[PDB]
Amino acid sequence: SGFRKMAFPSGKVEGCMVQVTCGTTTLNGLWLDDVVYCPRHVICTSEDMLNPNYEDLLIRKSNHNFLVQAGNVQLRVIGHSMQNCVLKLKVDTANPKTPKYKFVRIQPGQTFSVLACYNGSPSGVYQCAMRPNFTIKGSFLNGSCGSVGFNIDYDCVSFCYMHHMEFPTGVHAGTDLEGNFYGPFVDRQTAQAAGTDTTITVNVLAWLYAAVINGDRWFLNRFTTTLNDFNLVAMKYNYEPLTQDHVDILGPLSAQTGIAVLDMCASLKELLQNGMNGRTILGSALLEDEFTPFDVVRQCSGVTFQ
Amino acid sequence: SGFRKMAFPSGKVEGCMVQVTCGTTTLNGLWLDDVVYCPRHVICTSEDMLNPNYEDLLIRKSNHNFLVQAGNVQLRVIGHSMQNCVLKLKVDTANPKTPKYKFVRIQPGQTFSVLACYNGSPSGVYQCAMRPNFTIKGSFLNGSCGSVGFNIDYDCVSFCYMHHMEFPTGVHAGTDLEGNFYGPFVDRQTAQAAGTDTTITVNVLAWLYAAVINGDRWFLNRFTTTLNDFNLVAMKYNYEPLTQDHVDILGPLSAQTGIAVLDMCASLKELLQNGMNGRTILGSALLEDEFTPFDVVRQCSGVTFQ
Ligand SMILES: *C(=N)[C@H](C[C@@H]1CCNC1=O)NC(=O)[C@@H]1[C@@H]2[C@H](CN1C(=O)[C@@H](NC(=O)C(F)(F)F)C(C)(C)C)C2(C)C
Ligand SMILES: *C(=N)[C@H](C[C@@H]1CCNC1=O)NC(=O)[C@@H]1[C@@H]2[C@H](CN1C(=O)[C@@H](NC(=O)C(F)(F)F)C(C)(C)C)C2(C)C
Repeated sequence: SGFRKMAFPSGKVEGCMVQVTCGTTTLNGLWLDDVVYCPRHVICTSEDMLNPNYEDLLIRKSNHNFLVQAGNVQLRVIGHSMQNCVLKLKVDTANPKTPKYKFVRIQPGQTFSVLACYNGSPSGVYQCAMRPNFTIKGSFLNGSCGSVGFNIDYDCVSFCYMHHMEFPTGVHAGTDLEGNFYGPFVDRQTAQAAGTDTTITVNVLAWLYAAVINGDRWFLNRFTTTLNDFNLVAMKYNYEPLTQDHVDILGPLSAQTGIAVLDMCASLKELLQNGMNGRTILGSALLEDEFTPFDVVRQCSGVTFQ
Repeated sequence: SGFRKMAFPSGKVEGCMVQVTCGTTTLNGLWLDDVVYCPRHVICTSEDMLNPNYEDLLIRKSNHNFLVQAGNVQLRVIGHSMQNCVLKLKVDTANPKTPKYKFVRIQPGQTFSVLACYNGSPSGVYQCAMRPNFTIKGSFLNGSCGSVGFNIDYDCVSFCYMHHMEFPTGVHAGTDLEGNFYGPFVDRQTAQAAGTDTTITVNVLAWLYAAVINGDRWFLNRFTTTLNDFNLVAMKYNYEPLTQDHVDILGPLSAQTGIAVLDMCASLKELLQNGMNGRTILGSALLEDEFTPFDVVRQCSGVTFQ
């Protein structure tokens, strides 16, 4: 028992990080087979990033202008192209440590692990959620761009995020591995509007199930509710609507604990209307929404990866 | 910016995990050079663990009774010995992925990353603190024993923890890599007394500095205090005494932010006496004590590892 914020093991991704330098700008790249993927603003000077024309800047670059280093070994760049907001550098050497992998675009509310890197070297690993407003609350410093987010399925690494930028309130934004931004953002140093964020209801419910599995059961009440009535109450507290798809995804946790999803919704409704009365759930004094139903299952049932 | 619970990258440790089976009991082992380290209760049946005589049980085992698997490859055991609560299995093959490493015994209040494993395979990574009562609040299921805790310094893995047992309130206990337990515990399935836990004061202060570095500054007051006067107040709230050694360790964060350690102590004192008035610090509604001063520095300054 016990329940912690848990990341995927990072080793398979560690084997793919390199550093990419163009002129005087250095950031991280992801080396898979004979291609290195990295954020396109590696080609910018500081002045360029206030209003860059990326197509124009790349025109004046040739292959040899990109210094790619995998450890102390330089990887010769033999081609390059730009795909939305990422650059793809073809190199003369395939990465022998390339894992089985896919590029996926995750949905809001879904979680992933981030391997935060500087100069091509890993610094740490943490877990994040894609917020409903398509930001993430990460931890990133200068030089972190090209750090990736991922999930693991047995032996397959699903890469879902590459880091590009920080809005001055500690809110982070980036792209999938095809270079398309999550959310209505662009890779330019200028002020930009994000949507109001909301609470990921299905994840809160998953975490309440984790609490029950771990013996923290005080908030369970004797009532049920309808899905409509719960959603009306949750709207007022800036919670996302709970859909039948969400109810179906919660089925394994409901079956394991013997608590109907709508009964847990009745317990959450009381918590929203009355507060926690100074109490904690799984050590937290707030309702936690960055654990998915699968996160709870893989932690509480010990799923491993090859 | 941003501040998250961050683990060390786990790849170097992933390369060292194997599974160890003796009879019908299977758990994890740590394979370094030509030695596999694992908890000694791998030699027990379920009945044995209620009151085991480990020396007696090991007498009747020979090398061939230990099945060690590194992936799908069996490692031939060619010798064995027991060191306190860990077994050491000599194998005929040195692990080619052995990193630079040390075995260290950490002090209470110090943190480490745990790579939770089942059947020799990694499931996830999370960060833990050695509590003042020598327990940890981990997340561990059946088969997790032999999972290790560690810190990383550039390229050197400092192994500090191997997991052995859970007390029925989700409290975990284990040994250093010489098999000596942290705390007054033994590897027997019987009820055992742990000390009252306390709050790690120097870590709370480190986390308040992390808050200031990230722009969360509302709790800073205009007062200072003496070390004596602060410790008198913190005693009442079950906080560990703050020592001059602690004050010295906080120096880098104090210098970076320009807030004297005793001035931060004055701010913490007000928080203890008055509460947070419904407010959060770095997203938390409680004071957090599982970040060390070094944890804050390595996250907020982007220290990497080879
Ligand atoms: C990549 N190495 C960095 C990661 C940043 C650095 C500080 N925290 C992070 O996450 N990415 C950048 O520096 C990008 C990059 C130009 C400027 N930038 C920003 O993140 C800036 N933010 C924005 O411009 C805003 F607000 F629109 F998001 C900055 C003010 C420097 C934090 C480009 C090409 C967007
Ligand atoms: C190693 N694979 C497991 C890890 C346990 C399993 C559940 N959560 C964990 O952390 N270690 C054990 O099963 C050890 C082992 C016998 C029994 N045991 C326990 O952890 C038990 N706890 C205690 O006996 C207590 F309370 F004293 F800590 C159990 C009740 C099964 C949780 C031995 C040899 C101690």
